[PDB]
Amino acid sequence: LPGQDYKLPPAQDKISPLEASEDDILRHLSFQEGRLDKQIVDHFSGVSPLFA
RNA sequence: GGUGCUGGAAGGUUAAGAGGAGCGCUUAGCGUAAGCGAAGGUGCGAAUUGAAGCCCCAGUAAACGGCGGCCGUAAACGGUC
Repeated sequence: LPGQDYKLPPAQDKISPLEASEDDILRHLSFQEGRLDKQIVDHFSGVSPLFA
């Protein structure tokens, strides 16, 4: 609304995918049964399913 | 903003009173005719001065008083008179 304070888009609860770590990237996806692309989607910030 | 109250004349409007230009009426006399006419007297009095007040300028609402309409958008914001 005009005049209202900004609230800022919600946090997706991920980690920064770039300049993260060669180890941080895997210590949190936790692949068990094969939802790999969806795990990349909902565990990384701002990534499309096409990139996964 | 308008009206009241208070303050301010830069500029116009200003009455009575001062002021007297000038213009009529009479005639001692100039005049063949019709008119002109000095000094007085008697009416109209133009310019120039002549305050408050009014137009004006500011403040004052626990002074008088007033605090709107249409169209959208989700009280609030946007467009217009």
